Amino acid sequence: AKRTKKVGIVGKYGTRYGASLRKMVKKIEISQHAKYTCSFCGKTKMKRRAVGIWHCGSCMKTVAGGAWTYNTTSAVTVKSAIRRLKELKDQ
Amino acid sequence: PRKIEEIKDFLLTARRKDAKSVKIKKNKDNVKFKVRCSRYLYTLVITDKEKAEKLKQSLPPGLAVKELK
Amino acid sequence: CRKNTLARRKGRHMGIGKRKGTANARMPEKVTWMRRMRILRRLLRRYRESKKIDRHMYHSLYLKVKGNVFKNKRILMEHIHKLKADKARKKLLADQAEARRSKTKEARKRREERLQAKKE
Amino acid sequence: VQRLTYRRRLSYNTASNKTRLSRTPGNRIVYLYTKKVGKAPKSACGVCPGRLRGVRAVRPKVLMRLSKTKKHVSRAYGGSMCAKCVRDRIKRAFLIEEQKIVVKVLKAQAQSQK
Amino acid sequence: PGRGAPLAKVVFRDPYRFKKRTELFIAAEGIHTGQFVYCGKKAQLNIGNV
RNA sequence: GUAGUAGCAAAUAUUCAAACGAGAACUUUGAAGGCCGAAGUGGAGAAGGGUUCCAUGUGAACAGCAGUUGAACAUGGGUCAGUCGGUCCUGAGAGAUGGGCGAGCGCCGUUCCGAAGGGACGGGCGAUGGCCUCCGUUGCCCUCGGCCGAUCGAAAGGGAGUCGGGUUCAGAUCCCCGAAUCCGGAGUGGCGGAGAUGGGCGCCGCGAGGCGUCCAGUGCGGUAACGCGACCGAUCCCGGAGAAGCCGGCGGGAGCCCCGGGGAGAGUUCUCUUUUCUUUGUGAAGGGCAGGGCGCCCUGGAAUGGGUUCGCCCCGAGAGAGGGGCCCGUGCCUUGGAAAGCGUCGCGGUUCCGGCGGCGUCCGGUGAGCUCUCGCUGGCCCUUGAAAAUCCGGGGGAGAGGGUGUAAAUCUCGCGCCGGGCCGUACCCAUAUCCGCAGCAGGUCUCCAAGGUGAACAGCCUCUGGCAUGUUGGAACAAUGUAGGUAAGGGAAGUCGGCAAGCCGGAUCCGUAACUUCGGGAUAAGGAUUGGCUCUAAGGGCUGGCAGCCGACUUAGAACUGGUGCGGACCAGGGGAAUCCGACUGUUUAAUUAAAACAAAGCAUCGCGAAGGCCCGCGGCGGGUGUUGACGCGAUGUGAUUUCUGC
RNA sequence: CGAAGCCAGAGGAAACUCUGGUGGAGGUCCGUAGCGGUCCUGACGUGCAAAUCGGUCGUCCGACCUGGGUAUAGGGGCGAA
Ligand SMILES: [Mg+2]
Ligand SMILES: [Mg+2]
Ligand SMILES: [Mg+2]
Ligand SMILES: [Mg+2]
Ligand SMILES: [Mg+2]
Ligand SMILES: [Mg+2]
Ligand SMILES: [Mg+2]
Ligand SMILES: [Mg+2]
Ligand SMILES: [Mg+2]
Ligand SMILES: [Mg+2]
Ligand SMILES: [Mg+2]
Ligand SMILES: [Mg+2]
Ligand SMILES: [Mg+2]
Ligand SMILES: [Mg+2]
Ligand SMILES: [Mg+2]
Ligand SMILES: [Mg+2]
Ligand SMILES: [Mg+2]
Ligand SMILES: [Mg+2]
Ligand SMILES: [Mg+2]
Ligand SMILES: [Mg+2]
Ligand SMILES: [Mg+2]
Ligand SMILES: [Mg+2]
Ligand SMILES: [Mg+2]
Ligand SMILES: [Mg+2]
Ligand SMILES: [Mg+2]
Ligand SMILES: [Mg+2]
Ligand SMILES: [Mg+2]
Ligand SMILES: [Mg+2]
Ligand SMILES: [Mg+2]
Ligand SMILES: [Mg+2]
Ligand SMILES: [Mg+2]
Ligand SMILES: [Mg+2]
Ligand SMILES: [Mg+2]
Ligand SMILES: [Mg+2]
Ligand SMILES: [Mg+2]
Ligand SMILES: [Mg+2]
Ligand SMILES: [Mg+2]
Ligand SMILES: [Mg+2]
Ligand SMILES: [Mg+2]
Ligand SMILES: [Mg+2]
Ligand SMILES: [Mg+2]
Ligand SMILES: [Mg+2]
Ligand SMILES: [Mg+2]
Ligand SMILES: [Mg+2]
Ligand SMILES: [Mg+2]
Ligand SMILES: [Mg+2]
Ligand SMILES: [Mg+2]
Ligand SMILES: [Mg+2]
Ligand SMILES: [Mg+2]
Ligand SMILES: [Mg+2]
Ligand SMILES: [Mg+2]
Ligand SMILES: [Mg+2]
Ligand SMILES: [Mg+2]
Ligand SMILES: [Mg+2]
Ligand SMILES: [Mg+2]
Ligand SMILES: [Mg+2]
Ligand SMILES: [Mg+2]
Ligand SMILES: [Zn+2]
Repeated sequence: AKRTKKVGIVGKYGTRYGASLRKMVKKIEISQHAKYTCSFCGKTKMKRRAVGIWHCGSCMKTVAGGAWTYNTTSAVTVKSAIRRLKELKDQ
Repeated sequence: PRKIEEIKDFLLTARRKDAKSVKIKKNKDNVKFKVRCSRYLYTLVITDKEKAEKLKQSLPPGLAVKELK
Repeated sequence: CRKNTLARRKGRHMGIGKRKGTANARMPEKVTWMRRMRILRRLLRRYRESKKIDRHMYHSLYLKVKGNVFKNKRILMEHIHKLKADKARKKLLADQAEARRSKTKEARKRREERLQAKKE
Repeated sequence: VQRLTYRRRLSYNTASNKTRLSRTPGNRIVYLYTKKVGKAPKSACGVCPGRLRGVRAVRPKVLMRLSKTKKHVSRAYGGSMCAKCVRDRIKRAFLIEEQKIVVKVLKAQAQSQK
Repeated sequence: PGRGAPLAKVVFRDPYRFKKRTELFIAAEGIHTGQFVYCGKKAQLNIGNV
């Protein structure tokens, strides 16, 4: 049921720590706790270890990704550039 | 300790040297023979008094016999 | 002690004026949810372990035990006797139509077989 | 009810002093010292956490006593690989070595007609 | 610990002695366990290849 | 002088009789009345104390009264090991040579500016001695040997392996008896059993057979998971174990509790009570089987998707199902094991006597019960939660061995033999063995923990186990006091201030605003019930060809009853309306203050790309930050949030 | 007290909402052991004591509490000041 109608996951800190702080942690407590869809084992057991490490349950293949999310805006863009500077006519 | 399952196996164990004592303990339904040889206590549990006495007469004479209490 | 405790299991000494903790502390909610849902979730097996209720109604009724629908074993036992009648009513009315499907499939086959025999 | 007392002089609840208790033949409840768990050897590559099968599982200093069947498995890569990685190191060492030969005779043909 | 970055641990082969060497790179983004990091002068330009 | 004065007042307590004794409010025994009440006034230790332990003897000291007593004095006793521990190992660190510095004792420094391995097996030659067959000892020679630097550092970390019973005035896993094991060592190499004797041919023999020839033998079984009593192998290489946080749930096992029955002894019997209490066992080690765990294998492929947890999760990267394998077994039975132990009944023996004897040491049930252990499984972390001595396995193949009716290189298999040095070991471990000047209501690190009430290890009262009111007793019942309790009527009028007291409390059913960062407030406020007994209603478990036996303690309902009494003692939130300060949790002025003071997350500002920022330094380009690199270090102001940041 | 996930019923065309459950996150809340020491401006004040005792209190899964080991020493150490 819609128990807490605005805060969602940040019903654990409760009364305190300021309004706009909890608004700005809610977006990023969700992101590190979700079960991301693994690109290798096909399953959704992507779970992070300690910060910057991501880990899938089946096939047990450990990938360094973002610090809170799995990817980064930097991560896709540098992957975009590095293939593009690779296929630039022999390196 | 260890347990024996053939009377031949225990009789050969009685022939084994580095052994000094055999304890015949008359329990009610069965009777056990116990060699105190070395590092072990070899027990053979047998059901008959007649098998007991003819095992007693098969006992090696250098090995001491003591019937318990 | 035993004399006075024999009175308690009768239901004496256990009103409102001798309880001093919460009823959630005396026999907790989760422990009552464990027991009742181990009562139920093994009866639903022993039905499908024989021919009683099919594989498909089980997992439909399994999750419906996992939700708050059935209060105890009794109304679950009444509810399955409700269900296996309605499977019987669907299958009783279906098979007479399906046999009546069969008589007209085969009569149009027998109009096929006899007329074409006269066509040669 | 017979409240029971340590047999050694380690009165602190330490890691090594981690016990069970048994019942003597004098009807006295004694406090008997438990050897710790011998956790089994797990396998190489670390693809799976989970111990290797068929190995009697004791302390490393115990292992001088056991026989050389209660420490490994009859297979090649006996007590070290998890028996799924053995039958993957077979398939991987075969299928790559075929590709050595194919590329060597493909590039022999690159040195042939070119 | 004491670093917020993750920390890679790359295996090799010593070209002079029959021995495998275990060295510790810094885990750049996107690498996963089981990658063939190829390092040297004429390394082909991908992620992780120094 | 003060003066026979203050004083011997913290934590409920003594009583009667009897013995020894010059001599008894205290010593001893016995009975009653008691309290500590399992977070103990109990059972044992680490630290420290060092003879305090035990026994006997005296009563001048000392024990704040006394003493016939002692932790006093005097005399004499007691502290036993391969498996209990120190030793060994590394952790934070502490520390010599090389080197640097220094007037200098020396400091810096720990791999730094270094010829920092003295070992190896094998080849070789040379010598040597035994039984010069062959071995055994060195000389030097070809080959490897990151020597990643010595060495110290834990009586709580790492660390192979001991149990059960008895014994003393005093010790015990240490002595005795009985039963186990680990680690080393074994020339002429102790004894089996494996590697071990298979096949082809011929010659003859009815065969049994033998003879010769030649070849092969570094083991076997299962499709697999892996299995067995053994299973050639160096330098070197790979890995595992040692080797990991914290908190939840839950399941398995054990201890203790609890229910019924037997049996043994005792408790009451005024009346009842098939009653009430005590007691009712199997060690290490070896083997068998329960039970649990698996992300182990095979068959085979499911959508109408199913399988399952309290919660998930699970799967075409192969589910349910059918059938195996491994690992754990602290559970039960078995060898030990009933000959001991224990209960109770007898009988000797002046005695020593681990006397002798008869009997019993059983049947079950139940669980969110508590503790402990093993395991599953998940949550949290800008928190990812130790090294090493040692030990094992695997991959490789340097060589090594036997030549046949010859048995060798071998061996983690089953036994046999020998040893295991050195130090520590009594006691108190505390309202009387420590420290606080002392037998000081303080201080000091843990393990074990029953019955009743009850949510509970709260508090209250009992058992086992302890004690004797805490450095005194007798008489009386003034003032003052310190604690403690009530008070007609009024209810802050008292005082600087409701200070202190006193209300309210536990529970179920009711009912809940202003205000808000939508989380709250909030157990708001305000209410109603509560006992006793006599019942009903509902919640289950194991077998079946829709029944029958047996099980846990809760939840609602109703009657009747008491003098409207019922959380009947203990146990236990007064409440609102608001103003100022601080976001909160945290911390601080040990001994005059806990605050608004400090910190705090948030917001900013600044330095610095390393021949550098900030710092230490008596010294060297010695050091810390730095096992670092602008999402970082170093330096400050401000102090949650929201809205604002003028000149 | 009941954060996320989660089931089940109900309404909707979508977006999803509404209701009963399950779940057990926190520098949570009432509290014990432990650790602190607000108040009575109480006892005590040639005391039990060169800072105690009794009531009443604060926090009590957390920046916790504590034993042993090691480091830093006098214009020096250390400090949530
Ligand atoms: Mg709940
Ligand atoms: Mg006087
Ligand atoms: Mg006076
Ligand atoms: Mg007398
Ligand atoms: Mg006298
Ligand atoms: Mg009391
Ligand atoms: Mg005590
Ligand atoms: Mg004494
Ligand atoms: Mg005397
Ligand atoms: Mg005196
Ligand atoms: Mg003396
Ligand atoms: Mg001994
Ligand atoms: Mg020098
Ligand atoms: Mg130095
Ligand atoms: Mg050392
Ligand atoms: Mg230790
Ligand atoms: Mg040991
Ligand atoms: Mg003793
Ligand atoms: Mg003994
Ligand atoms: Mg040996
Ligand atoms: Mg259990
Ligand atoms: Mg055993
Ligand atoms: Mg039970
Ligand atoms: Mg002692
Ligand atoms: Mg004291
Ligand atoms: Mg004290
Ligand atoms: Mg305890
Ligand atoms: Mg208790
Ligand atoms: Mg109760
Ligand atoms: Mg007395
Ligand atoms: Mg007295
Ligand atoms: Mg005293
Ligand atoms: Mg006193
Ligand atoms: Mg009055
Ligand atoms: Mg009045
Ligand atoms: Mg009034
Ligand atoms: Mg007024
Ligand atoms: Mg005034
Ligand atoms: Mg007050
Ligand atoms: Mg009153
Ligand atoms: Mg309020
Ligand atoms: Mg104002
Ligand atoms: Mg504050
Ligand atoms: Mg103060
Ligand atoms: Mg601000
Ligand atoms: Mg510098
Ligand atoms: Mg603006
Ligand atoms: Mg709080
Ligand atoms: Mg509150
Ligand atoms: Mg609190
Ligand atoms: Mg309170
Ligand atoms: Mg105080
Ligand atoms: Mg005062
Ligand atoms: Mg005074
Ligand atoms: Mg307190
Ligand atoms: Mg000075
Ligand atoms: Mg501080
Ligand atoms: Zn994956």
